[PDB]
Amino acid sequence: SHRKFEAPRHGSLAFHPRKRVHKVRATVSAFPKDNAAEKPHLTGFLGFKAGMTHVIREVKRTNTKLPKDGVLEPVTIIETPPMVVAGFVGYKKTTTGLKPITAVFAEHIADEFKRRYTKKWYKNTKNQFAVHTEKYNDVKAKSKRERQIRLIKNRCDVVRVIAHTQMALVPLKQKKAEVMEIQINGGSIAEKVDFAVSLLEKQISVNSVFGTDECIDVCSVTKGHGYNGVIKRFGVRHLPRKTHRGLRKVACVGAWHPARVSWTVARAGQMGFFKRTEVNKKIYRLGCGDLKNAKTEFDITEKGITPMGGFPHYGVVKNDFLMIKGTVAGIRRRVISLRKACFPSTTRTAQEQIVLKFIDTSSKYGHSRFQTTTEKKARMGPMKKDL
Amino acid sequence: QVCAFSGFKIPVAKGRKYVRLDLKSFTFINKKSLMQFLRKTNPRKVFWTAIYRQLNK
Amino acid sequence: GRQGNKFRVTCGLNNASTVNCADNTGAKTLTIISVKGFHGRLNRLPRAGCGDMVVATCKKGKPEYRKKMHTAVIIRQRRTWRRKDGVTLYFEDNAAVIVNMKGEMKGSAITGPVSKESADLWPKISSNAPTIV
RNA sequence: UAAUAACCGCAACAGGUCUCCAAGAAGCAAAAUCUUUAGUUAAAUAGAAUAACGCAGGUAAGGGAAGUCGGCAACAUAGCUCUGUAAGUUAGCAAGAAAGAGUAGCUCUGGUGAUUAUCGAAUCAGAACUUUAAAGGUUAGGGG
RNA sequence: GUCAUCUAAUUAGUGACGCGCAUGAAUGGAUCACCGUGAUUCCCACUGUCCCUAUCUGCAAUCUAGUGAAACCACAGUCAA
RNA sequence: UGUCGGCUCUUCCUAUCCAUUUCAAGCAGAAUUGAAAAAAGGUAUGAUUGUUCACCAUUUAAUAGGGAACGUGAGCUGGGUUUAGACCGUCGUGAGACAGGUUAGUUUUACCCUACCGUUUCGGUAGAUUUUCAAAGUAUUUAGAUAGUAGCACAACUCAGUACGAGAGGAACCGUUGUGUCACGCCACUGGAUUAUUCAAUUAUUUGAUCAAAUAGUGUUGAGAAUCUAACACGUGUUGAAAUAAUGGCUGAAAGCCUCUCAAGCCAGAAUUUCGUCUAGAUGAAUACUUUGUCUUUUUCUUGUUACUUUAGUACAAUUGAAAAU
RNA sequence: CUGUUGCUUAUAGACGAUGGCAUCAGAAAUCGGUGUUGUAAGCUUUAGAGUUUCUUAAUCAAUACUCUCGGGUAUUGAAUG
Repeated sequence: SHRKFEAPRHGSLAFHPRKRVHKVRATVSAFPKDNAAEKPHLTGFLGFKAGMTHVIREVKRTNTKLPKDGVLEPVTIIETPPMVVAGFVGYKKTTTGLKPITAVFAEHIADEFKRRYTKKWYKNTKNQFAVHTEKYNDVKAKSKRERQIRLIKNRCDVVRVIAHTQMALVPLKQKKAEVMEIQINGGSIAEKVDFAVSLLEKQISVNSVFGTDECIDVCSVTKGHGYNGVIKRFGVRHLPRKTHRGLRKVACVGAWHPARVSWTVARAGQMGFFKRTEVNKKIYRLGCGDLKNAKTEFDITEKGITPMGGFPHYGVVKNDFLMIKGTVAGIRRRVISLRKACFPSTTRTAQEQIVLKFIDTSSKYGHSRFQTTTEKKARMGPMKKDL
Repeated sequence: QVCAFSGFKIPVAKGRKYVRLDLKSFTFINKKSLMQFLRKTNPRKVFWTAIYRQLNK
Repeated sequence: GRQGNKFRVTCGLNNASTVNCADNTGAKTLTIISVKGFHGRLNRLPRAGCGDMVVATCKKGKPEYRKKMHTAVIIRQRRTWRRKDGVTLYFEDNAAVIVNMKGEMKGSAITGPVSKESADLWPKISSNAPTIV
């Protein structure tokens, strides 16, 4: 027969099967379409999420009914210390997709990049990139490098730089660096390589990749929830109280005669450590140089972005950071792969200037009141301690 | 804004506002202060209040 | 009869949710029946927020108003709702004023405050309000 | 032995099986809850992790039966004192009808007796002052 | 059934009409005050019954050491026509 | 073969109710009416009845019709039907009968194979020799045959009291701004749970009293951080190109004229299809380090792999294989 | 080179898996920062309504100010040294 009353199906079929990922970092599966009539530029970065905080933003839009005072909005603080470029790789378009032709590597490789090639460093002889470094200047092994460059300029269409983070500047306990291939989009392949070769061993900062008021496509791996039922995972209706053998489940898992459970039926499984790529994430503040603090024109108290007591479970943010708009996929300390948007937005919101009237730096535990610990002591006065 | 019961200075975007039927509205800072206000508790007898600390010392 | 774009207000009134009557039309309580402009869903009861025209039946009041279906507008509700400028406010009790489809208010006075969301939506209500919270 | 191991149940079965003796606190109560003399710490095995779906016990914003065959289940009223208590009626009842007020702590005062001032009993009433404004830990009517 | 009433809405309830397929007088007819772990309807209070599900505890479930059965079983076990 | 209905959930058909694109009207506007492409999306809340059905009160853009053993009972419920108690009405002399009525009436097992959702462990892809090379092992960065697919809809301002029309009445394209729901998240702000038996208070019993606790399987109450979470907070899915379907057309024969073509060649046109983007993904690629430089088989060491060890045996550089297009 | 094992391991988790570190490891306290509750225990303010007395003082006395923005707790899935 026909279902008595029609309803929207629960859950999404574009994500089935729901297989949890293995590597914590989420590989970006596509880069913005190459434009051949501009100066070569990096199209991505890699930052570690720290937490969230709320801001009061002045509205700079036209023909809107939002209050002139401000709009309270949530932001996300993604700490991005500068990365180090450690080579580049040239791809070629064949009848079976891209095919990595060669890969040129720099001379001096940090110990945070060598660790990625081993599974037990404390017992490993740590001889990675040793023969490559020791014979770097030899004439035989210098012509090979010059040969690789001429191969890429002739038989390649895509050039990417193998950039890795620096793990000594983040409060994470991890030591090995996270490696990302950031494509270069710009002029012809002759000048892409000349740009890629110019970047070797040279740190790249986020302001050289992104710009102010730029929307980005963050790609990351969501929170881990483990085995979960049908009510949490898909969202089906919980059965009445009278039910025998329990309530929180799907009742009918298929009609009789197909004689098989469909792939579309809501089933128990593992919701959790998935990979999701959101789009159109507006950047509010670019914490580079002058804007590395949390002060504004309206509120001129000199305070760092770290709330009183530090970001929970994370620590203290002291290096370059972003201010994404809203919630990005993944809990604190996750490795977030930012990316320049593949489909740039033309809405009047995406073209709006971001003017911030206030950024909350009060503590994130309990119902905290003060903003800086140098103003809690002034309002509360002298305690019995220290007196 | 200033909390009705506790007398503390409310931050921005924090607290809940209660509007009575007699056109008077109050803004609080937490549910701890709102709950004690709905039970007619006198802030002049509650020690941690900013109102109590202003009265003495 | 509404004049403008309502924002998002967390609806706290359901079907068969008695509200008071801030009007002076000799009606006391109006139990909500439906909500005008409610895009429904399976097994979902109609929800009324602040500034939402409803359809309510009078179960207590004067005889010419009792046992009939009217059209009302919610002026204050007890469910906390957040304004766009980061204000979190709630009232003391639910209430609603009897209007018609054109928005012409049937009564002539309103007792107690009126929420801002339900004042700019219907300009015929803001004039009668003592205050607009 | 006279039983959550000696009896009858296929057994060291949460079932069944007639009696005598009986401490304190608290209350109207051999009620619920805690302890003294007495008995026992073993009575179809335990450790780790703290997923789903469960059995048992709970709580919740705003609305309050719109859920459903049906207020099923759950929630709510609950002790005592005072005031008050309808229709109907076999004149007995309905009636704890419905409804409303009080209840704590500390310091005091008075009333209720025996022997010719002393001595003994928990019981009722009243007055100040203080607080977190008081039967509600347990027991404990939903009403029309 | 029809007509009033109950509700916004009543195959339900109550009160009336009675050519009653097929009621009717110890196969008892009418009448109920009290009483009932009896049957039915509507109000007040109350609430996760529901909007709409969230979360907490014990025992399990999962893994492990020791011990360790039963129902069932032609041969067995991917689909379309 | 557990025989009605309902709750829950998935999918399929189009004989389409709404949204998209088009023709016709006795289409001036608004409303409506007939038909064509099209099944990717959506199709409600309640009173009475066990009801499917029905009839009413609302709401929405619409509240369309159907199948899957009259989908779905080791998924549930047991309202009816459909055993055993009892009552009434008619029939029967009597036991008793009644698709007539009323009330009360036990819903068993999955630990098996497969299916589906998740999760591991071992194996693995055959033609490469510019030593600046080639192959195997370990690891990282990538690649993407295939499978899925995601965004829809409404409302308000302007257009505009304009076009139309005598008047009554009365739209639309671009643009701006919000809402609802679906999907993916997320913990700052707001709300909820809370055995941090956290801090405080307090009822009964016991430590001679104070302090400090304990017991009532968590005594109870108030506040309550962390974490979890919101249908209760808040963000993203306004995102581009090409080709199409019904239809409207261009040049144009057949058939000196006419015709969009049951002709050759083209253009515009859908919520459509395909790239783009999102998720899972097999054979692969590059680089780093260890080796190997023709070769495998059997025993054997390791948690396991490669290199490695012994006795053997086997060939030793030199004539092959490309026009494209019609 | 990989695996086991260890940190009663986390950004993961039913078990495997996955992620980090493995002597510059790791853990434990302590001191700060940040939170939750509401002024700790000892004695004093004839505070204190009254009773009792020596016989014209002390005793007992709910509550209550001073020391007290005090004490207690604070990663257990919080952040420094």
